[PDB]
Amino acid sequence: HMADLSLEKAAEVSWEEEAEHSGASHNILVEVQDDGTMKIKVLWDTPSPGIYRILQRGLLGRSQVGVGVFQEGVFHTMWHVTRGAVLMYQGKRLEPSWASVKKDLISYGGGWRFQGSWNAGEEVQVIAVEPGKNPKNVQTAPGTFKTGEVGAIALDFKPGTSGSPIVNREGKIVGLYGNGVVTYVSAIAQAKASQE
Amino acid sequence: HMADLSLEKAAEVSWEEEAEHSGASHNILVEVQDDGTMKIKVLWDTPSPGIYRILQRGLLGRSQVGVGVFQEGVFHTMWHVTRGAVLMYQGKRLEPSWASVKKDLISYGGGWRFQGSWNAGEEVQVIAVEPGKNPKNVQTAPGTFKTGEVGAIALDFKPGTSGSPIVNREGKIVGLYGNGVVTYVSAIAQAKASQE
Ligand code: NI
Ligand code: NI
Ligand code: NI
Ligand code: NI
Ligand code: NI
Ligand code: NI
Repeated sequence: HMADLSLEKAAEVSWEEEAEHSGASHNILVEVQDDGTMKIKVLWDTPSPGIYRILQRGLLGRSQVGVGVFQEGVFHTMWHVTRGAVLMYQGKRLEPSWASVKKDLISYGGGWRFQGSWNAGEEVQVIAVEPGKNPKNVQTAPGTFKTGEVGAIALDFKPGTSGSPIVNREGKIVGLYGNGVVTYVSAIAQAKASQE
Repeated sequence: HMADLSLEKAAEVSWEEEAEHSGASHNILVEVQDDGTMKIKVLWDTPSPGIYRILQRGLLGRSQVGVGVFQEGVFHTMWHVTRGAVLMYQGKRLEPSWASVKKDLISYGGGWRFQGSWNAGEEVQVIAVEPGKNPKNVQTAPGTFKTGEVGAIALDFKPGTSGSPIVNREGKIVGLYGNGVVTYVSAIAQAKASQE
């Protein structure tokens, strides 16, 4: 006590063409033409951008309590994973900068950096970083639910995977794979990016 | 902010004879005899003892981030679930009293109350309280792992189930269903009970 959490890199962010699809249904955008054709449409001194495991030292070894993403020197994860705890990376203490309990989000080292917005009917990929597994891209079709109207995803991952990022076809992050309500769906948890 | 977590009762603690068994293997104690027979051997002003869901208010509704147990007026859960956050029960604020980051445990309202110790070769039941499911007793045979030598369990539950209690045949709690290392095993997370 304290400084019980530390980070370890696990992957880079990208959309994988030909990633595995999972889910009840697919959303497929079709282009129809009048001619009868139908078509299915320097080293920086900053933490290296990527996906990282958030790890807590336990009795059987370090267990993964969640995942997050460094982008532009800012670490983004879920509020329930750390609750504002300092994070150790390379001997350095990372202090929290911004949080939204309501969206279940938090950033360390600056304000929310993600710019992606998800659009109803598009499919996304979750870059699931499950405890003891290699990162895996899972293509899925979110539904929407009303309140902001929110994307929600019906996929089931191991405990500790929350904070894995959800990317669109451009490879931009549209949110983080959240905790769910239950018919287990997780919100696409996103905030607006920050400014001076 | 703050007081984002609240509790809701879900079950009582007991061993269920004839609960579902799950796991790779069974440990069965056999009694052999020389004669050729072989045998398979007032309302209190305190929170009501039981198993409770620990809930965080999100955008899709309240999500379950973990489970804990009131016993003798003390609430016991996992350190990673709350990290010492106040818990709301019936309008009242519950403040943390004791924690062990190393065992991943915390109690609110007093010191650790559980007296159960698990013994190599005995089977136990996890009273799994998964998000959106009814409590379920799961009988399983832990292995042991060395460091205290610790029971460890190979069962997979939904995110949010950690803190569910593990009971022996007498209905006493031998620990709480922990976070795992990964071959995903969770520690039987237990501490010695407390004194004046
Ligand atoms: Ni401290
Ligand atoms: Ni399919
Ligand atoms: Ni989680
Ligand atoms: Ni506050
Ligand atoms: Ni069996
Ligand atoms: Ni957990």
